Amino acid sequence: QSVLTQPPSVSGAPGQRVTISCAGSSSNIGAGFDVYWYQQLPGTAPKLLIYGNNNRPSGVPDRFSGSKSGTSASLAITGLQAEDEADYYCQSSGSVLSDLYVFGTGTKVTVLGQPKAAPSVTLFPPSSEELQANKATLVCLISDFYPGAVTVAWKADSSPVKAGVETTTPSKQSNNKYAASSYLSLTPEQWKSHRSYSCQVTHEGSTVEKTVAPTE
Amino acid sequence: EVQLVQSGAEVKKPGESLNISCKASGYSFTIYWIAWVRQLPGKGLEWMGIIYPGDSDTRYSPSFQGQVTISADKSISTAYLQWRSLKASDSAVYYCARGVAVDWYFDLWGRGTLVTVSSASTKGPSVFPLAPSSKSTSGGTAALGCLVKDYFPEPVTVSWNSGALTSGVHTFPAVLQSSGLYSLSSVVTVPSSSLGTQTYICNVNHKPSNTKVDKRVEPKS
Repeated sequence: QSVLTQPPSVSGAPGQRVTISCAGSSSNIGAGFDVYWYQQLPGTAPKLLIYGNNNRPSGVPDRFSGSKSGTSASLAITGLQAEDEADYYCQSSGSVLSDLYVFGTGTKVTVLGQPKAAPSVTLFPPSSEELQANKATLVCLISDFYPGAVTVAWKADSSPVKAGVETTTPSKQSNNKYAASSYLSLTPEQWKSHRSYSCQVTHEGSTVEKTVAPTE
Repeated sequence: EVQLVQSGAEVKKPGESLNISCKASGYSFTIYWIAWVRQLPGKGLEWMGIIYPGDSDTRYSPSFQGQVTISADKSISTAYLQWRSLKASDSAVYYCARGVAVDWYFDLWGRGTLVTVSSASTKGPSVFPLAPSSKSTSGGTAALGCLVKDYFPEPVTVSWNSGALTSGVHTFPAVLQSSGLYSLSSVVTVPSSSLGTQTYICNVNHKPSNTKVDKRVEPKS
């Protein structure tokens, strides 16, 4: 039933301090129950990081510290290091059975260990052969960007298109930059009736937009 | 050393039964509570229930009471999570975790078991060419590729020219569609001056469907 609300994402450069908030309620943190923190490195089992609001287990560096106030709690990481890039979960408890254990929504900490790299965007129209199979897929390929976070929006002529869009989560390439792809599924008739279709990629505040048209 | 070892990923259709497991080592199994915790795609963690392995005393969260059965086998230090009838909405990562005495937290976790519940059936891909384009590539080069559409399960393997062409190849991770099926693209960047003389074939293999495709990718002209 209850959840503790956390920011989906936090980033910082190596050496800086970052904080992760954890918003609870009058029935858990506000009622006097303790707060715990877990760290989950990618591919690994979650690990206890903080217990009893501000205690650290052995094996946890003093760079991590926890705090609680009113209905909220906070995890602070000083001297951010590459190894701290991970998902972090807060946890408490409440008074009802459903809330025996209450968990946070999780926060991905990104450690910005290399400079920003802008995405290259490649947009392919439906192939004639796919049109003959009564389908139409536009393919938007996004590569060589850092950090690994993008949003994609599609447009038909000049109006947004939400239906038929599937976009991957960014994944790391061999050069430690990131790649992602977005697909717009249309009927052959939709492809031919509109004048153009666009893939707009937003990365760190800047946008790259490519357009194709059936009349190419 | 204390460890909790969970069984591997599962793929099931709705209406099938399933049990997943968590083997404890390094401590006295019977005197610590074991919990099961669910993580739905894009969500946080949610506790499902806990069991005391010494006497198999079990407590369930009300949400999951009657949807799952938790049990334990002392002889082999293993706890189980069991569904009689799975649903698509049961697709999630399931964690085993060891509770602490008195305080309400966990000091030891398993790595998690991915359970995927889908009506998707084994299906081989349809492969379509992505005809070369020089619009977004560096000077003197062109990008061509193949679209590998609507297959299940992962993975497909893509090579180019029977593995003779490896430089400039970028096979993108697949996208999971709402239909339950996967699609991916593989693109290779080649010299523009080669498009008329060099043949480019993408070799797509999907072992689960025993499908093999060798698709020529030609200029549109």
